[PDB]
Amino acid sequence: LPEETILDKLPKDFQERITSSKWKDRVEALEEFWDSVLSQTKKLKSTSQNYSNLLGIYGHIIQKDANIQAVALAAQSVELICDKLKTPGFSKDYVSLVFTPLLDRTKEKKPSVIEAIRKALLTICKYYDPLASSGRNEDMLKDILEHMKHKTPQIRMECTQLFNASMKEEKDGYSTLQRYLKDEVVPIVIQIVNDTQPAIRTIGFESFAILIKIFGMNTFVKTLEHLDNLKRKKIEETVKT
Amino acid sequence: MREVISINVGQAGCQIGNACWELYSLEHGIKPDGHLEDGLSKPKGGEEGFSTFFHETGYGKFVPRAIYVDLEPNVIDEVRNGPYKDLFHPEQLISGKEDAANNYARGHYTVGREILGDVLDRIRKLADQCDGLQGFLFTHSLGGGTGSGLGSLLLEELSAEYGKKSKLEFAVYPAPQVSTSVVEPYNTVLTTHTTLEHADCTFMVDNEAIYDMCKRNLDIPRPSFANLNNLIAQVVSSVTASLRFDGSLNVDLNEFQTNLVPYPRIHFPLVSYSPVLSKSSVSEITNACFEPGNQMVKCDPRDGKYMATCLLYRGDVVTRDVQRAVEQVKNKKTVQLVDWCPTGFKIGICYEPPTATPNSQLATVDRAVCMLSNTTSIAEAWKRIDRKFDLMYAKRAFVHWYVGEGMEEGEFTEAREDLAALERDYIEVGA
Amino acid sequence: MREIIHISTGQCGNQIGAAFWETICGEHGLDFNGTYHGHDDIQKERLNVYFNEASSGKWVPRSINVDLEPGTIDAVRNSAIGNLFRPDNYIFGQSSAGNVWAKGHYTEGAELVDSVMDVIRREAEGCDSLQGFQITHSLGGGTGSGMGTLLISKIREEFPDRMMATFSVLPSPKTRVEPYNATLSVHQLVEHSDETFCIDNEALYDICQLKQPSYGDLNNLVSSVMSGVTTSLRYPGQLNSDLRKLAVNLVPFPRLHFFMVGYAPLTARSLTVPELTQQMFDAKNMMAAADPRNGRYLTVAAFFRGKVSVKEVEDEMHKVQSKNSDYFVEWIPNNVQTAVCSVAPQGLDMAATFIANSTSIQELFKRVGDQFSAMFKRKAFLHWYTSEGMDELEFSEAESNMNDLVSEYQQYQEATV
Ligand SMILES: Nc1nc2c(ncn2[C@@H]2O[C@H](COP(=O)(O)OP(=O)(O)OP(=O)(O)O)[C@@H](O)[C@H]2O)c(=O)[nH]1
Ligand SMILES: Nc1nc2c(ncn2[C@@H]2O[C@H](COP(=O)(O)OP(=O)(O)OP(=O)(O)O)[C@@H](O)[C@H]2O)c(=O)[nH]1
Ligand SMILES: [Mg+2]
Ligand SMILES: [Mg+2]
Repeated sequence: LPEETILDKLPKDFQERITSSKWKDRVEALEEFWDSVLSQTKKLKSTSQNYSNLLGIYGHIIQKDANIQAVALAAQSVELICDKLKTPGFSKDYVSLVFTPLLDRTKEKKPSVIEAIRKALLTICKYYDPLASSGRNEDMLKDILEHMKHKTPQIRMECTQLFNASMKEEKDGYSTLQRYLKDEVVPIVIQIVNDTQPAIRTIGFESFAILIKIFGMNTFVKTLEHLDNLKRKKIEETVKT
Repeated sequence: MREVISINVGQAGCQIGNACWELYSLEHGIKPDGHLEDGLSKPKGGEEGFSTFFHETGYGKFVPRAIYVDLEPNVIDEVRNGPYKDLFHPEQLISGKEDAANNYARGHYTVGREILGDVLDRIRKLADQCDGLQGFLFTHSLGGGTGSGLGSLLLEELSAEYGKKSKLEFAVYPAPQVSTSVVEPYNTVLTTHTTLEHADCTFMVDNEAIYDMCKRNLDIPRPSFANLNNLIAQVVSSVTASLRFDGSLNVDLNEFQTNLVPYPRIHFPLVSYSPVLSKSSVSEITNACFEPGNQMVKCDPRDGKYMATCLLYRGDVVTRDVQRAVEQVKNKKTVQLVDWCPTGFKIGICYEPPTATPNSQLATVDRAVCMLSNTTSIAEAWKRIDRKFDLMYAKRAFVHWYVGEGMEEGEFTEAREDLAALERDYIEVGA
Repeated sequence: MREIIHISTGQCGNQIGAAFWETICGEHGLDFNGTYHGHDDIQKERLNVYFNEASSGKWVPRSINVDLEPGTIDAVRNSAIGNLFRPDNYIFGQSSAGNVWAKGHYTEGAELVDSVMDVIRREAEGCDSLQGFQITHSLGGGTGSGMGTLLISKIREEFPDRMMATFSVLPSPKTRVEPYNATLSVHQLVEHSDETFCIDNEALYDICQLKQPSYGDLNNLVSSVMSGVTTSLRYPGQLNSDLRKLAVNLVPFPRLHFFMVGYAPLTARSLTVPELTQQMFDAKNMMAAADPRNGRYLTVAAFFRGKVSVKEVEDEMHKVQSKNSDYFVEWIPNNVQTAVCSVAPQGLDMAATFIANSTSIQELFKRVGDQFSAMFKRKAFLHWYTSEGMDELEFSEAESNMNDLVSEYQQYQEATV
């Protein structure tokens, strides 16, 4: 599988266009570069190729742009670059450029836009496990957890679901998860389980059910007894699933 | 002295509280200042049972042992600005910023849970000023959001922090003539469930009964809450009279339990009061307690069976006339008394005359009586609210408001199954 | 203090909003300079719900006027009511939504949202205890519909537990893309609105046609309603004092929160309570092209104003409920909440406002769905929408969603036991 370059294939006016006040310039600029290049890419070259600017641009669009179409495009491109560059190519320097913007823009509801954001988030987390036993990606873990306390209920849902995915897909130990457990994870999980909206309480039930499946039904017994009898029974029921 | 702390929750509890403490203050010769009326030296009640409800500061002022709690400042601001603004210490009146919006869930799980810290604190502060705290009087509505949600929440905590202390509940049962919400049957069933184990004695007050009493007896074509509360305060005053003055029965919050409840769950006495007359004899008022139009709950006392009874007389009363009146009820036979009740009716007299406030429509009477009877006919109150509950819940109407406020939908079922059990337990114990 | 933040979006929303503010100004005894000249205390009590006390003693509306085009906002500027409006509460772009939902929701409107959001954030900071928002707009246009529903969603993201009331004007067959804009907005309202007052522009026209009316004549009618609708919110008080208490009482199910509204008296000598009541429930007095008799009342919030006895009103409302018992569902005890307020409108003795959650409102949606499907099957005008960032499945979503709404309203129409 040959490796390609993409930085020498940008539109010569990309910088002026992408930074244009006209939405159409930004959308066309992204869509063009995607169709003519990123879409037809199978492998990338990390050698003597710096993606910082490009990813920084994307990351900026994802976080602050109002046109959700351009947001969906940037997230799709970031996901393309990351999956086709893999590791150690896509460095933590690149992760820090696009991870927080994506976590911030999980507020979106539009199916195609949030799907792009989820894919990007899952692809980066795939190559960088937030719960790594090395404890190298704890910064991302703090990021997810801090977002699971966000004022916006949509972000709490999307990030807690992302957190659950990290727990489920973890297959290399749970040492990083144990440290943040009683002092960070459980206090946040309890807030989710006790949320006003039932759609969010359900996600909480799943989280506690997973924590129970891992660390055992016993180690939380003092915590569970404080919940509502029905919230406790819900988790008890979810654990079976 | 054996102090009694009076807690009021929600608009109904607080407005009834205003009518009660206005009357209490008059019956003990205390002005809205907290000071004694001109030329009194000491308040009328004590030295005896006056200290039970009031606190003597030391500089000539008397303060009600009361706590007002609401999740909106509106009702309590009327107290803070009214003529009785100085009666209660400002710390005794607690208000939030946003109410429970006719929703038991945000009174129990959401907003009512924000103020809970403050309330329990003031209660502890008031309880620490007591040489021998006797218990609590809990006054609230079961139809509101704060009365129901924060109320039951408060009873739950009170049972925890004060396990050895008794709690008498005054619950305002909802009526359609003066309803403020469509989901009142939901709140009522939920409150009954979560307070069925955190109350030693519960005195139900059907607003439909009080409304009809004001309409029939006092001849008011459309009674306001003020009319209702004036009558209610007259009843509550009569009940607490033995505690606040010299009585021979129910002179203790614990004697209500002892004399009325056989089993813990069966703690819902039917209250009767007589006479109820507008400004415009013992035998007669005693017989009136056993007739349909003199109860605090819409029902026919002639139906169902009596399990226990406490006739509390007030004012100009001589033991001969009451001994006659009581045996008159037994002998000619309104019994209708369960075969397993040993001693039948218990009598109590408080020679202090009953009082009516000038700013009301009630006539001052020489003597009055109040009967507290644990009868099965009160199950009608739960049956009527049960049909209301079932009709709506069969379609899960308005439930998304509760489930959307942190409550699990299962509690609707558990609460309804519990009330169905309470109904069965009542018709079953009358057997 | 339970403040409410008003938002006027679009030409319609800004002209109806203006008429509204201009109306309630008088009922609270306020000059158009903000100074209070009322002769009652009731007018001053719940005054801070809609108005902000400027240090000068004057009272300024808590209104935010938003329009992608500077046209109508400039008309409101140099108007009578334009004097007490806060200058920096005027938000406006240079472009226009061109009467297409897409330009308001994704494109040009999406670029102006953050500028208005700053102002509502500043307003919300100056609230003792903000209860919610109220929005005036047309569902037929591009700005009011598209940007309005965008603003609603973005408002809920930042204020999740604050109430969301909406005054939405539905278009009548009388500008060829209104079924598109309307259906796409209804899909947003059902998801992100707590309370929606449906003001069919056909019903307003029909009623004014009092003996062809202009938009101004329609606006007075709308303004009169909104004044009546918000009587519980602006005066103390017992029934439905909050937007929240009202929602709990009017909304049995989450996506059934679209209310019909009736008002009386209209006409062109003084009325009796029975006449005021019978006129109110009349189909000729409904502000929506739909006969309530073709459906059932799930809930009702009747508001009476002026010199009337509480008893006479309750006795009459009860009599109507008993007589017309078939037009009320039996599985909701005490559907109808009846309130009374001493403060009358101006210049009237007494008046009655009628908020209903009737199932017959399905006729409104069912009508638009037919016009929507008529165009959509031909794929008409789609270019003007998909060129902005929309997809066809978004149209099909809104269509089938509004279809489910009709099915739902119809489902409880027939509910038994
Ligand atoms: N007897 C009597 N009943 C009242 C009074 N005020 C309200 N109620 C009843 O109480 C029920 C509603 O509850 P609220 O009194 O508003 O109590 P709340 O907890 O403050 O209700 P929220 O608005 O949710 O805070 C209604 O069914 C009324 O019939 C009153 O002053 N006297
Ligand atoms: N009742 C009433 N309806 C109005 C009024 N003005 C506009 N409309 C309705 O609004 C619909 C179109 O939206 P508009 O309010 O005109 O304008 P917009 O929604 O802001 O869209 P833009 O053109 O981008 O500004 C029309 O179908 C009208 O029926 C009004 O003053 N009163
Ligand atoms: Mg209240
Ligand atoms: Mg316009």
